[PDB]
Amino acid sequence: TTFSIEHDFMLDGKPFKILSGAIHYFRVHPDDWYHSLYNLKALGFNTVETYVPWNLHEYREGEFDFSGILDIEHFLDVAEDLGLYAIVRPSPYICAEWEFGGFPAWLLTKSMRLRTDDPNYLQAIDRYYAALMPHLVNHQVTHGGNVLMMQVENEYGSYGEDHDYLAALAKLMKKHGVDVPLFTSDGPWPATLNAGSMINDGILATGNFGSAADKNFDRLAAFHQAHGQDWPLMCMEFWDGWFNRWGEPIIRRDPDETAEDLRAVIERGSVNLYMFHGGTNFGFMNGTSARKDHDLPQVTSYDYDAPLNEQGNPTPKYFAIQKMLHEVLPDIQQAEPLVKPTLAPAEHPLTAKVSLFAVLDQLAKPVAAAYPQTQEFLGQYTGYTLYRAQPLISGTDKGTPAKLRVIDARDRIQAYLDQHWLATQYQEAIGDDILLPQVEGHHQLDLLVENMSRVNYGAKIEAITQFKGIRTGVMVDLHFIKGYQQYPLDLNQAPELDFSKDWQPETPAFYKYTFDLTEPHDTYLDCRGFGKGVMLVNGVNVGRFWEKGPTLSLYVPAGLLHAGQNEVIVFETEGRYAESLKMADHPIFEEP
Amino acid sequence: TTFSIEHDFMLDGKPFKILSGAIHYFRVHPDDWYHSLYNLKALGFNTVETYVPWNLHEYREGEFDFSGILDIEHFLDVAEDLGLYAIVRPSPYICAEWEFGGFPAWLLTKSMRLRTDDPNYLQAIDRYYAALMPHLVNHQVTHGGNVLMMQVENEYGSYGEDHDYLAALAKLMKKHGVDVPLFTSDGPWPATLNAGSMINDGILATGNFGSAADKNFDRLAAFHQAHGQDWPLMCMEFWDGWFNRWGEPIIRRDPDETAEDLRAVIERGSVNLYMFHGGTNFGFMNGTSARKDHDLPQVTSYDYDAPLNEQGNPTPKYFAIQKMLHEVLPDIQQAEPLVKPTLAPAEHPLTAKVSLFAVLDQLAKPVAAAYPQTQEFLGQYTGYTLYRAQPLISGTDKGTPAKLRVIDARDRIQAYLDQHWLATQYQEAIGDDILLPQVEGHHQLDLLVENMSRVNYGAKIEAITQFKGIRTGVMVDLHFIKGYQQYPLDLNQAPELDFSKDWQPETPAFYKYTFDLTEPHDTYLDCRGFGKGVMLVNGVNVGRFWEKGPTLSLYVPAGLLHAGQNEVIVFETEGRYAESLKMADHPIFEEP
Repeated sequence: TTFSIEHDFMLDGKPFKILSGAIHYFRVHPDDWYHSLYNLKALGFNTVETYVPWNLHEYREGEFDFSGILDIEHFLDVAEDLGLYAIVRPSPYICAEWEFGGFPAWLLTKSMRLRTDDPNYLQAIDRYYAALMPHLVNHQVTHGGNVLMMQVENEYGSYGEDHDYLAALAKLMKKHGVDVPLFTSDGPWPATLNAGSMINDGILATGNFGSAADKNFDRLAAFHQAHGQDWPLMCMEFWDGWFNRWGEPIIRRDPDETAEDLRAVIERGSVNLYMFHGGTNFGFMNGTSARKDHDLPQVTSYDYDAPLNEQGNPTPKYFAIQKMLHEVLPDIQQAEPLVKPTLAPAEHPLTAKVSLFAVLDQLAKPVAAAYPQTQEFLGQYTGYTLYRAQPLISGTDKGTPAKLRVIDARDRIQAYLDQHWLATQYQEAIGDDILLPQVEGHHQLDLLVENMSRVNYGAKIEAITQFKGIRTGVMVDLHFIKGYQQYPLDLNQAPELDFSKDWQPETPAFYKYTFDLTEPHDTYLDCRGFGKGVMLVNGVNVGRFWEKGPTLSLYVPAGLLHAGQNEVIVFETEGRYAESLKMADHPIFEEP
Repeated sequence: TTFSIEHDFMLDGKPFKILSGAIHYFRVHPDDWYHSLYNLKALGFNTVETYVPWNLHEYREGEFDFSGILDIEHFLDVAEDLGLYAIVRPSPYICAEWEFGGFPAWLLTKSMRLRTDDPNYLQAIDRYYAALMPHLVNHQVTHGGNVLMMQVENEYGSYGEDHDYLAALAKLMKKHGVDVPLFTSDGPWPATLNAGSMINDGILATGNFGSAADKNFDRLAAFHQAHGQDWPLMCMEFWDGWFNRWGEPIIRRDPDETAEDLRAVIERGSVNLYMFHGGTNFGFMNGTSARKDHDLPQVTSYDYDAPLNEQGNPTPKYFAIQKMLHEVLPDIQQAEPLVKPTLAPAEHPLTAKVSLFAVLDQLAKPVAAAYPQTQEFLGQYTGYTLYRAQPLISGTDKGTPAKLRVIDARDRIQAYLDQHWLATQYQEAIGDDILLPQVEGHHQLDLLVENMSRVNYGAKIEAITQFKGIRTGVMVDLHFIKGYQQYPLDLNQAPELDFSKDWQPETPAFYKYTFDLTEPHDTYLDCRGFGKGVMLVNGVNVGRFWEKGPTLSLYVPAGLLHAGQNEVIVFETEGRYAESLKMADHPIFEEP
């Protein structure tokens, strides 16, 4: 296969229209890759597109992983065998409604200005690319594979205008053997395109939008023409749905209107559906939005109201788009989409339960320090961090109870004295006075701090709030306390816990539901009756839950289950839990 | 003279009651030191007390100054010659309602945790003490001088409980030859005393309070006794007035009640009046209070409703205290206090005026950078910093005006495009959208940023907001801009400015009032008719003004004036100025 960019995309010397769909391999169990890709082919599309998440492939510095759900080579193979081409977007920053926009948390511990011409930043990318690009180079069409082109950065005109950065990053990609055509994507209007594109370097600029295709392509064309380029018009992200956030209602886009809006793109050029199949933000990898200085975390589900639902099954939107495509491009071969079944509903009794405080040393090796550090400096890049102190409590000026204040912490703190709950503070409320029990002497202060994920877009990508944990300290009366034990909790140790140890009410705890399955199928965990936390299925954290809503369940793919004895462990922080774990055949929702 | 601490203070073998008054040499023109000290002796007091401000003595790292108003040796000499003893408090942190509580701003550029057992912190103190302590050592009573005692830290129980820090600091003081008795001062209640005192090291703990002397001395005594110490009770700060902040009304404490409250201290032990004579926060050296995350800057005047007013003249409170002391201790010799005159009122016409933008290169050598730094990294530790960029302005998504946002800046920003005012944002408002003119191409963006002073007490001493200037960047539309010229303005160059250059309305500008005086006297500059800024008298910045109030004038001592041709230069940022500078014989006030 040959691929180059002229007036049209030229594939094997012939004008080509790219019909792409976004599937993030890292958001879908590898057992279901074939399924989703097949359904992309069945729609009538010729290409699949995916980001590459730096913060999963190099979760810890120097510890690379390209196995299982991170095996991008196998992903691209399955696509090729189904006769799909591919677009890869291996930017250090991917946005993607994803923890820190894809940046590894350990970058925060370095002296480094992200998304700029910073030598330490570019070097770290160089070292990342040394591990990644061997898994991509030979998948290029130039090496007999199916990868047509690769993106430089991601919507950089929506963050900066450092052109030396873009040029340096492109050079890095080429140095690691990327010889396929390169491109940028941006909002299709002058300010973003001027700042974000590499048009003066002869590199194709594309546009991201979800409507008004004529308006947007007109501006994109105008930009091309102003730089004397004769290029194809491609919507590199056609937002055919939207993401959801905790406490905000679900956003639903009419299937047929979506098709109509997509029609106008296809008439005038190429397109990539964002998303085609969205899948799931497993573990702690959800992203976070920011309005001014206020953060708004995104939910576990990345359904995205996409053509395929979270599970991977076809929606009315899929069929409306399939119908529309056959009207506009009748020669494209189509097929019926595959549909996966769901487990029959069931309820499983509580097997055992144990409090966090009882099993602390199975979860983490404590780091002693005079004063506290954020989790990144403890070598923890996601999840929960417990800070323990033994503060002296003593009489106050006015005789009233001594005030506890947490100074400079994110995102959510729970405070305990002698393992009894005092207060819960979220974001801006952190720093408000917490009245201590009127007691005497030294007492055990516990602060469980949750990282609810780092902002993935906009001004706050490098905000001081991107550091998670306690940054400054904790005050009793008028003084900062000294002497902490810092527990970076690894909840992936949850299956090794000794549940025969004690449980206490109104306390973070683990709850085990052990149960037998005759045959594994896709299913939904009902999270109603639990307060807040995460759930692990056979040792794998499938994501967060919160009574706040609107999502009140967790998708669990069949691949995480097996015939025989299965195990779900719930980590729950509010003290609200269910006597039986219910599994349902549909996703549960509530109005927030 | 001999001095030691037993049940009483022992001076020359005999029980001694310390009657001290706080006079900050650095807040009073050296010509008026004799005056203020004389009035302290005339009150019937035997001792004077002063802080030592690290951030004036070592304003820039390695540049020590002990001359003029910073000549502590001459200060202590004048006191001795008047037959006063002295207490010096040479802590790195002095609080004192003073810029950064006395810490040099360049400490922020170092890797260092303030007021803790940090080796880099202690080292920097060691180096400071190498320069300072030679100016103190020989003034000790042990070397024939008049200094009785010296404080370790300042109200450390109102910040931390790191005892290794206190012990290390005491050791530093002794290493530099401090052999006089040491003490700590704190709020007189267990929590502060437990955290802050050095009682277990045999070092006297004292208490700070402004009322309820029996309640407070009872707690202080109880603390002493609990550690098996038999010690004198001393109020190391008797708050006999209070400080003021911009936008808050003046606080006035009844003269006679003050005397009564002070009586109860003197009956039971020793005392130091805070303040006896408060004087003036010259230049930019005012302090700042914090409530949670919200900063509240203190005013230029440090009148403090003290026995001596800002000028140094005796108030009803002085006389009430003098009377009270003669009742309780009739043998103490007293005298009539000295009273200084004031200039007769006058008005001086505007001589010349010039805009800041016209004289930028006389004020500062610009530092070029791709991205902005806070003033500390530019070598500027107080005052105003102008950031200049040349951002490309171009069409937006919706066609509406492009939004300007300042990301992470403190304390107050003024934005201009092509030297025309756009917006002014204070503290929390910084980051709100500023609508740019609907224009095209590159344009000059100017951001004048004011440091209104770093927090001097409490949780925020090491807050990220203690960095002044632009920390993160400036956004146009969705992108951070690249390319700044950074001007660290030195307003002390104001007399060298070429005023024949152009002036423009609604623009930061300098306004010169040149005028003749037959004989110099103390006076007040009337700041009504000016918006906000500072005033320099014969090249010396006498402090800030603001129409906000309640203080609407600036005290000017006679020592800053001379017979012949004098010069006042106003730097004013809002665009509101007076055609004539009025000088009044009393301080002007307005209701905020």
